[PDB]
Amino acid sequence: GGNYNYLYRLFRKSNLKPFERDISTEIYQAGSTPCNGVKGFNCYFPLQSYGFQPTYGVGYQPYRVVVLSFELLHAPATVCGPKKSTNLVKNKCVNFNF
Amino acid sequence: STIEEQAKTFLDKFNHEAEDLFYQSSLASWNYNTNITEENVQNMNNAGDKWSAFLKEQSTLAQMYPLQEIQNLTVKLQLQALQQNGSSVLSEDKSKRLNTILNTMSTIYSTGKVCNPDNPQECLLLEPGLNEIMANSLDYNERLWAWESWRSEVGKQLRPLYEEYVVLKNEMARANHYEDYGDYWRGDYEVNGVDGYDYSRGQLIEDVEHTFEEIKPLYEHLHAYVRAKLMNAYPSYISPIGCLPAHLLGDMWGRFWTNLYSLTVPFGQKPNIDVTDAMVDQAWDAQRIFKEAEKFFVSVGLPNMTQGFWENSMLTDPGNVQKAVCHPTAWDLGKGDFRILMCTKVTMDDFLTAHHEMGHIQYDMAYAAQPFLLRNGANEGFHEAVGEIMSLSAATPKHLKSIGLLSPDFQEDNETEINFLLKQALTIVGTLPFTYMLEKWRWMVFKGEIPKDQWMKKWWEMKREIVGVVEPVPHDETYCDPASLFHVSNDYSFIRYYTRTLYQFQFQEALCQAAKHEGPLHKCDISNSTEAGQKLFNMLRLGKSEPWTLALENVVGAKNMNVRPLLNYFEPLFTWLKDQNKNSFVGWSTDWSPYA
Ligand SMILES: *[C@@H]1O[C@H](CO)[C@@H](O)[C@H](O)[C@H]1NC(C)=O
Repeated sequence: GGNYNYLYRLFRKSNLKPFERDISTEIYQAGSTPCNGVKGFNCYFPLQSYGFQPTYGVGYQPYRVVVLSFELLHAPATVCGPKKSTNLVKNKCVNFNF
Repeated sequence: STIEEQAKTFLDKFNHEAEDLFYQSSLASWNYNTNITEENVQNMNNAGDKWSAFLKEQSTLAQMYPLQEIQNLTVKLQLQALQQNGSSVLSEDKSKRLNTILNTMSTIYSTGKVCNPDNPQECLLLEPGLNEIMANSLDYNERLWAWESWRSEVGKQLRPLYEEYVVLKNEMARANHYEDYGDYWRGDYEVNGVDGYDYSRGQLIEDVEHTFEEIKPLYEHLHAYVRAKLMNAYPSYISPIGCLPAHLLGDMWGRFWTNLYSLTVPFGQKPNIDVTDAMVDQAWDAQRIFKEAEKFFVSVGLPNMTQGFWENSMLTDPGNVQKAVCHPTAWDLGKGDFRILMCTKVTMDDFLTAHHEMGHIQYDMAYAAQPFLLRNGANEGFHEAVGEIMSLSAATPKHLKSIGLLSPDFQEDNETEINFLLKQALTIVGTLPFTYMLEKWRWMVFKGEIPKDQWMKKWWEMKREIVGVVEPVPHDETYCDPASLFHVSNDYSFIRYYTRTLYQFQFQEALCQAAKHEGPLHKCDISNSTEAGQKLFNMLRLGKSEPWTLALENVVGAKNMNVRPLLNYFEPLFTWLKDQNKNSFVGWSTDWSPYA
């Protein structure tokens, strides 16, 4: 029937900073006429709700996006990838990395 | 302060809601078309009423901008598209009267009911029946009686309605910065932007008749041949000096002469190219028909249709009590949703209809990137033209043999080519003079030059002079003959049905030059021609964002509106008719009538 639970900002006075989030619902003032928090002659809502539906075509359907940012601040490292180990052998001159 | 910067914000705010609301309305309409039922009626009601009652505010607020300073051409065009107030320029009572009169004329025209005087218990409708009796029969008395009946019991009540409709519409146009209704009809066909591509309303006015004289001999040869065939069939019913009557054409209003091809067939010995046997024998269902039709589209260069169209859209067999409309339509629901609405059968006619629908889908998806107000063709004569070009290029025997739909050992010769050319001409050129005269009469009656009383006589005399159709029976002034037509009580501009064919062959001609094909234009094919697809798509993707005068430049190199390829198409027919009407004069005198 139409999902409108996902919204996106359409208008803002200034662009977003790298890794910046704006959640304010302040009424945008497109023109020079200020508004007291209501729509008016030149005021529109910055946020718009998508209308995602299963009948929507390619390029309009919702897509779940996750961005993984890796930080290596001077603090000691905490997260590192797995390390695999082989099988041990005995009574044979070999080299090892215990 | 600013007026062009906030215009962008207003346009975005309007478009964001307009797109989804139009999607909802189209979805409801499609659902009711698939589900013809009471439950889906309120769906379209609550979709359309909401769409109108929401677009009314968008139209209302789209006047606070003084549209004489916006530098951006696209923004200016978008804002002008909404700056129009529609029919809201008159008083409330005047608007209500106009709505009531349009409603009553639309209801009246769709209520054809005439009985035979001898048996007043059997009336007939415009449905098959009354139309079928006079369209497929060899008679002169009953066909003329039916022609009178549809034009007498229905043709008398349309005159008082049309008389007030014309004056009210002209008054609305005068209040709407238009001298008459004709220029409002041509308001869309007027671009005043970039230099060298400016188009005025009067340009088409004075160019339609400018290029009309060239097609006169082509129509006259066919008219003379048909009249000679009528001598061969109807004993002394038509004067060779004059011309044939109206109802004997085969159609109620003489639009098409295809139904008269049976009585005017030169060589009926050779059967017409029909692949119904080929498709039935080789087990070609509707899905196979669509699959084989899209092969030509993908070979030309048009992108293949995306997934979802084949699923959501209905294709064939409405089947059970759940009925569906069988009108071939192309649906662009928005958000990347395209659908078809067809009742496909195993028929070459349905083959060409499917090709037309695929062309419509391709052109509709061509301008997808355009904004909501610009997701349309450059003018009104491009969608149907593109749809019919594919049908023209698919009916060629060469393509049918290429797709393995014809016998590879065919022995096609000039006789069958001439027969096919004559049959195609009887459908194409048989309506162009009628279209021209109807549009000219509508332009003149909406211009107010002809008074209220001087309506029928001028129409009849100019039909006799231009088309060459005489009155089988006398008619009085109270008859409103042009009103008894589909696109006269529905407020439809009819000039659009004229230029597109003239575009078609041009495109075809260009496609012919973009085909590397040597031979006749009717056998000219763009199969396996990628350049033909790329050149077309370069303009198709533009949509209505660009002027149509500029749009008609990437396919045909001439901006001038001249009928070059129509005569080139019917050249074998013209040279055969020159050898046909050797002892029979071509033309008519407006002095002979069946009644006098
Ligand atoms: C069509 O409408 C009827 C009600 O008239 C309803 O029962 C049926 O479920 C509908 N079918 C679809 C496919 O929506």
